Amino acid sequence: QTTLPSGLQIGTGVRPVATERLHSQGNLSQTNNSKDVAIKGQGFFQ
Amino acid sequence: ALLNIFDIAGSALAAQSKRLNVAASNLANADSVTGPDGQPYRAKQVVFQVDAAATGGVKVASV
Repeated sequence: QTTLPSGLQIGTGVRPVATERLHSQGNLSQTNNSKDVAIKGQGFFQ
Repeated sequence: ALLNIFDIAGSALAAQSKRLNVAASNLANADSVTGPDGQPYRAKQVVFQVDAAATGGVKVASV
């Protein structure tokens, strides 16, 4: 009555799709310079 | 009849072929499971018998 479905399905393999960057917030280290700036939050210079 | 030798040898060859086929089938189904209708697979053997026509050939009644 109840048996296994008896079906075949062969895989092929694995491929890399993407590399996501963790755009988190990094720590701030003091360089004591007067012409260095750091971003707090989001945003990029141009 | 001096010609029943061929019959005896042919029966022996057929019986040996049957036994070899059964052994090969068992080896193929060594690690099988859930055959048709779900009943588990069970191994089988053959039984040789002689044809008392005295001296006679070999036969396999059933598996």
